[PDB]
Amino acid sequence: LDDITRLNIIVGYVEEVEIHPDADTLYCLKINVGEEKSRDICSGLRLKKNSEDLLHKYVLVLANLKEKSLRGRKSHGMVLCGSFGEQIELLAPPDGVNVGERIICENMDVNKLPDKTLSFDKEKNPFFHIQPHLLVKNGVAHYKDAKWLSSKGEITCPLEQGTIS
Repeated sequence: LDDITRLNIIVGYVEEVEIHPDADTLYCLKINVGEEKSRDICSGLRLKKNSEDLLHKYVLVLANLKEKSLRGRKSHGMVLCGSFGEQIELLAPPDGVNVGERIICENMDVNKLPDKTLSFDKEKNPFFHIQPHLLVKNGVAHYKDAKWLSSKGEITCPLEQGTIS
């Protein structure tokens, strides 16, 4: 269960950020993740970030999550952020990375594929078993001492020693 190779973390670009109709805590993002049309994803960063701090930025999306329909609007995936105290920041791949590319760990096998779909039940879903081992360190993202590597470099975060969620 504890195994990052089952996770599909890929690069997305935010084309639109829209305030949610009923629940205002959520931002309804539209994120081109390399597929035929951009995914709809809902992120509760509205409390700490405003719409411009998200728009036209490259983010990291956990993509092999099951589809949900939160509060009337639909949401397919989630944007990975790093938190430290009452600050929260997007995980950022170096600029110039190709949309859709898979973020892999240092020294992990790229042939080892992620799950087609992660479990509806949280307990059996690895991510929640892995999340304690997801940390930020000196501005770099880590899983159990291993750095996240994109095609252009390590995944940066404008924080240090932060927790990843």
